[PDB]
Amino acid sequence: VSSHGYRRQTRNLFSQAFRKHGMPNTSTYLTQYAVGEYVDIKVNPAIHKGMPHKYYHGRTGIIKEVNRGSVIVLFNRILANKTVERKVIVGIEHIRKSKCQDEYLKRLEINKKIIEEAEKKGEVPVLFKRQPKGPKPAVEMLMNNIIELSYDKVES
Amino acid sequence: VNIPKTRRTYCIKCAYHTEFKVGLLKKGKDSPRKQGARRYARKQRGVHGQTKPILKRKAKTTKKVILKIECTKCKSSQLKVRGRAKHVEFGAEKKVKGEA
RNA sequence: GGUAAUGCACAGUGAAGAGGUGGCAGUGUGCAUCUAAGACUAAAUACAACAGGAGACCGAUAGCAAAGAAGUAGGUUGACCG
RNA sequence: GCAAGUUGAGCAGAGGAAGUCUGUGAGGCGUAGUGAAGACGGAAAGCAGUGUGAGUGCGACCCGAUAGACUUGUGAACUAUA
RNA sequence: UAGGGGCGAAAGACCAAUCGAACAGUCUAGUUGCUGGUUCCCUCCGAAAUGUCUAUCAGGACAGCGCGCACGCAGAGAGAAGCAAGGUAGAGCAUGGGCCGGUAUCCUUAAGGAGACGGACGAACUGCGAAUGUGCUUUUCUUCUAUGCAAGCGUAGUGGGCGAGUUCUGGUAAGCAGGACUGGCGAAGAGGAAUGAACCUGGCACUGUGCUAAGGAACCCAAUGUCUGGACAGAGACCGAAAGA
RNA sequence: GCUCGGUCGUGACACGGAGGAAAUGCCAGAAAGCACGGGUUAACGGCGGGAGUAACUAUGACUCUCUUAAGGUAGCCAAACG
RNA sequence: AGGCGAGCGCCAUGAUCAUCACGACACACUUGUUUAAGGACAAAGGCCAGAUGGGGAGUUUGGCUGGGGCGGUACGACCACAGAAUCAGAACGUGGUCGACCGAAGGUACUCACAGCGAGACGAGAACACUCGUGUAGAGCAUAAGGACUAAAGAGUGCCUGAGUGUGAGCACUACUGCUUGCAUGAGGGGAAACCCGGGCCUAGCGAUCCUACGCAUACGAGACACUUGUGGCGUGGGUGUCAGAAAAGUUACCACAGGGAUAACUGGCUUGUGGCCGCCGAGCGUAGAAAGCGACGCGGCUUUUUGAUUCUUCGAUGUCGGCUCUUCCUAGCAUGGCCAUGCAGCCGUGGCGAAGUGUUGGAUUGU
RNA sequence: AGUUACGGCCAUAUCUACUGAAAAACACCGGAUCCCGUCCGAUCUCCGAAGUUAAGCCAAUAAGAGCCAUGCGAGUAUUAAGGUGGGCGACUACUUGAGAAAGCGUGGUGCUGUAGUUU
Ligand SMILES: [Zn+2]
Repeated sequence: VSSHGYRRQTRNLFSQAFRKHGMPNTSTYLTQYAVGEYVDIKVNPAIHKGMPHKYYHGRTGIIKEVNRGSVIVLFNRILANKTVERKVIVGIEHIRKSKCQDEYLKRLEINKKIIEEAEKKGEVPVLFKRQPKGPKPAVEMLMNNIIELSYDKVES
Repeated sequence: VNIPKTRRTYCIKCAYHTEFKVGLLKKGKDSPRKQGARRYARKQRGVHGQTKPILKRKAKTTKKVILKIECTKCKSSQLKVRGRAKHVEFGAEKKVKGEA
């Protein structure tokens, strides 16, 4: 039978990668955080204070409050077939800034131009949506340089 | 476990750090005049047998170390709790490193 | 219910003429309220047998066990049973 | 139904009457909360009925133990021993 | 001589067809987490055999899944597009464990040992690493959507499950014991596998005309024939191994 | 287990003592029992292991060693007891 | 009121109240010695208190479990493995550990490594102390297992008792418990300072209501007022290992009751380890010679006639071992009939093939 | 254009042999009186310039070891969905999709930020 301590089953998780042992780099400590940013959790096994519980490893959430050397992040979780919000305390050594909003922020920068012109000249924005890839395109071909294919390889 | 007989620490009444005297807490004698003692005496009185349960299936070996510390200036007291230990000594000789 | 004794008893002990009480043990002191250890008392309250009047009750496998010579015919060694 | 209020408490007055009508008049819950308490104070329509679903206590949807106790109730016509 | 009492040449024998504690009557309609039963029609919706705690394991309670009444309302058991985490299958044998053999060379012996290397390996070896599955953001992202979702309040049943396909652990195995994932029977009829809870087709108000599925087409039994190769064994259509002429 | 003898200690309530305004506590005191010393199996019952050693081989009268409250005598047996 | 030893305790005897034996009388009490004998003792009653007490009375004698019992603990905690690469995830599945220990093995600041291997240095050897060069951890880190750590978290050296005090918010399926983190304060610590510290490098070493002991200030107190006792509030200790927490020994072959095929003792079904029977290969043996007859070391099957393994059907009942009697079936063929091989001269045999028509007995010991 | 002080990403920067280097630096170097610390001015701390490019730091070289990239291995190994496909099993063919690793070949061998100094 299995046990139920705070760091159960973390032999693979919570171990350093090959040729990457030691303390964190300066960039870790010089990064500034703000309320409302999206942030991503990855535990550093060498630091023993401010570690989250291993369920949260590799998950992304939103910063709710900022303190001297730690952050409070909001998560959601299913328990007993219902949704529950959870507020997780994490030290700054175990977090990295998330990339999940990157494309959306670029798209907002384009929208922000159009939405002004749409008051002056038009009435409503064109709004620049994405579209999924359509059907295969048409082609005009010169028809020299033909290559033949054959079952010449007998494959003993 | 070895404990020194003196400890400089914060005194709540004096509101600054002071010298304290350190010793093991002592369990005092039960009083017949309290409400629980009075109730039990009356209930036991007749031909009623044993009227309250007594524990028999006991299981623990140690009990928790508890220190009483007294402020030398104002005689106020604080209670400090230290966990379970089979044996305790006050003011013995230091555990000097690098013995023969 | 009466909680460091609410009431009642038994054995030891046992008052004062002045005493008893004021929902928590003790000692003192004012204050308030009563008078135990002798007796009597109506009305307003409770409920069988027996009599009278009523009912959104039961209608002969129901309603009392029993709408006729029913605690009967009949039964237990007996108490009792039907 | 009435509404910052609400109510068939008991009981009295009238009446050819176990119905109905009218008084007098408590109490309870509500009109704002916090603490063991001393103490303090600053949001949120309720009361009484007629019924339905559902919890708890009483035989408790219907039938069913082996047992326990109590009587100033009965038995040695069978069988044991003097 | 009488019931927690009698009487016994002792068997727990006998005390009115009753005795390892009599009979009568009452308390009493004693108690029951256990067995049996529980009385009219149609319409609409529709489960669970799991988790935590229990002198708990044939029982409870709390939560999860039904139904009724519903204030209200931009959502979704599906994809894309950016982004994270993972150490299984495969592949390998660089730290650790560990099998067999080595040329030149080296060390001694005149034996053996070491060896520039090759072959064989681990659920508790890893230097590399999938597919499938999981989460985050965006409707400023395709596609659907009101005969739809639904906070809140009140209250039921359930808490012995079993089986198929894909996989796993214990065991010589088992119509054996125990988990995980996606649909079933339970609570599911109809047509087909001759027959069969779960397999194939495919989800049921009540009628009438046409068409197809799965499976069939000498006869039983509604619909059958054609072409080309094999095969001679009371064989096959239903059916067992290593080894063989 | 039963029985006999003494206290050296413990061991109740009462009866005393000290103190305090008083209650509650504290101290002393303390029979029989218990503890301690003897008796008792036609009382309940109980009654051992290991090594060497004799002019063929075997066996061990003999020796050594561990152990106790005492280490199964006289008899009897694959017996209704192997 | 006397006496002793440098007014003290100790030794003399004289007044004041109980009081334990012993005598001698008769009045309570006792006895048919009754015109009598005993006698304040006995015997008989009463109220409290100790001792003894299966003679009796009430009651109890946990759970899980390939049926129960005996055994283990899968009953409260911790690490690793597996459970088809998030998390979760069963079995009396696998390898183990816990109920503690430590004034430093706690807090801080600085210095420097280690295990080994190759050269050296008298006694001095395999193994003594000191040096030089290499050295990614091959060492250590009190105590399981995993993770972590290198001008350190390891080894030394200095100083300190933060193993402070009030009061909030959260994470692990979250009550208890453990940990993370906010603000305010200390005539707080260490460090030049930035920084760090409210126990142990991280994941384990632990426990409610009521009662009781101690610490802390603020409350209550009955018609009034003072004090000795008492009652409230917050926080810690004393403990429930069956660990979300009753106060608890056996036996029934004399036995009762409610139920159970949720579960054993027959048969049947599935399986075939064990039991029995058959094949394949050819090392050796047979007077020569693999194979007349044998056939090691290995490998593949069939049977249900042995015994296991499992619990699907039956507990408001399917009569349980052996013998007697009587019938039918199977073949893996003991005799009887036809054949083939031979290490078949003949006689007697041995190995094989088609074949189940007819036969296969009488007794002694024993329930068999 | 190098160097030097303080850095960023942490081997294209490591490890082993050899060789070069104008200027200004960077060093080795000369002492211990004091402050400070050692069994020991070796290290650490202080006060100095008589020497020297020998060393370090910087740069080049090597069919170098190791690291980084890319091609091939290879549509190979494994795998999602499907059928009254096959096989006594052990396992495996086909249809619509996703898709490796080791080895071995070829090329590389630090790049940059702020300030100071030197033709
Ligand atoms: Zn003080």
